[PDB]
Amino acid sequence: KGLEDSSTISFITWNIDGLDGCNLPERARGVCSCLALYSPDVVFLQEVIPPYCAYLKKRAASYTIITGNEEGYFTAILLKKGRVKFKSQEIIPFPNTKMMRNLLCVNVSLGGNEFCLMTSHLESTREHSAERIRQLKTVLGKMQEAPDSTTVIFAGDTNLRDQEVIKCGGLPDNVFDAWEFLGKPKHCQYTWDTKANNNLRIPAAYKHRFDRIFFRAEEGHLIPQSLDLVGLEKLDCGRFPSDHWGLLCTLNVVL
Amino acid sequence: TISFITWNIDGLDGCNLPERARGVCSCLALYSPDVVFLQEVIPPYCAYLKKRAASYTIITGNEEGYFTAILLKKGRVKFKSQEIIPFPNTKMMRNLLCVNVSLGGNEFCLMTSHLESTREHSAERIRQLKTVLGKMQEAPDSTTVIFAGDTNLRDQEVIKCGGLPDNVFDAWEFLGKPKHCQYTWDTKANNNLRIPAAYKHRFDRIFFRAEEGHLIPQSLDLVGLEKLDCGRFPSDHWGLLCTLNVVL
DNA sequence: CCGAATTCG
DNA sequence: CCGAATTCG
Ligand SMILES: [Ca+2]
Ligand SMILES: [Ca+2]
Repeated sequence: KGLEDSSTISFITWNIDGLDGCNLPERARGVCSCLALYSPDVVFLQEVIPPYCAYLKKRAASYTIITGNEEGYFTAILLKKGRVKFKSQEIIPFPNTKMMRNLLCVNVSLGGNEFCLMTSHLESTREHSAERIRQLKTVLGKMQEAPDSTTVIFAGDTNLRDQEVIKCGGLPDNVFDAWEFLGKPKHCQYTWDTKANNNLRIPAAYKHRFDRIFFRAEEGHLIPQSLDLVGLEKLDCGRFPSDHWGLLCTLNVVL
Repeated sequence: TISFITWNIDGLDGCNLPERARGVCSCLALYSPDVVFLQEVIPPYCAYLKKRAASYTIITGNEEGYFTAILLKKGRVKFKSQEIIPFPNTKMMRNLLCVNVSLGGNEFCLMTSHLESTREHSAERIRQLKTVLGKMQEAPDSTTVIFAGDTNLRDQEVIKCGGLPDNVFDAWEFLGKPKHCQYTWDTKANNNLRIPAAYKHRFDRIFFRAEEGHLIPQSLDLVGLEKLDCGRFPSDHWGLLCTLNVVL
């Protein structure tokens, strides 16, 4: 990452299924091999557990880890050392979660710009649609509260169905979904796919765009450049790093 | 002056079913209504009614599984025809059962249904309600239309549906929303489902369309409120007894 | 047939 | 962690 790429932020967002203990160390090494290949500035992770933090400190030592909780399972934001200056951590609760979910925010400077970087793992399953929608509103409300000079990026596992974003009232006028921005490309549309991914061993074909990237920037100051899936290679154990595909995204920050 | 009972009699609950069926009819005997709208009837229950209620003409919504029925008191009600309207996307064999009848010079179209069940099937239930309301509008203006049945509705779903049309009224609302007969399915007062919690809903509803003011609800009461010898009620639902006057 | 929880496909 | 069918409190 040299002079030319200095105006770009690159990141990966990925629910890495830390609650599946089977093959977890090898699957962590798989995630870390992906981070080594693309060397993203930032990594947004969901379903991290404490042993997984240890694996990351070993196989992704060039990242500072900021976590959404101390025990159970939680999100984390990883920051590339020497590229990202960490300014503060903020955690916003979801008072009605039944699954210890919350909103993790990290304030940083990168490439000579101020960012508020957000992630969450919104309430899971169709049956908890109401709370998931309430949490999305909390997220979208927080994105709007940041100073107008700050660049806000949310990236996480939203567990959203399309009908739910409408029921939520659609995205506010100044908040954009990166996948939509890039013209809804088919190659990275689905991030959870039980036909293509066998980690859950579900004997049926269902697929969802659970993982999403939202951003709020002053008119034209933040331009998504690319969006691609990662984590599609089977590991030596014959499974994938996670039941989710990860998303690799690059964005330019423009005057 | 006409009377009727509408009641989901829970024919799919096999426990104490003979005693509960006899319990339902003991209740019908007490009030001897002109018309009875039933939901969740099963074939042997239907077979029972043809004997026990042999004094009623019995019209059914199906022959198999579970289904609705409309009983018409011979002498009082003249049966002219039955019509069944399908719900193409039902997953529960639900449909719309109508009968054309007269009492004196007064023509009626009487309708019942058991709308798609459970919170998860709200969207189909709403679609079925639109079909029902649509049908109510088709009758001649001189024909009095009454729907009475188990709608499984939540109030929000009626709103979602667009609300009742200007010329269709809910009898319970018309009577000023009396508290004593508001909830027709109540797990606190009713123990048949053995649900260890308190939920209550107004699932059973009466809708009518008449030329302005021709049909005036007079009373509405719950029935089936007494435990049977087995310590359970005739059904998990209360029945609704309604009396209305035809005013020309 | 409530909401929540559970197996198995 | 899908979703339909089933069981539980
Ligand atoms: Ca998971
Ligand atoms: Ca029933």
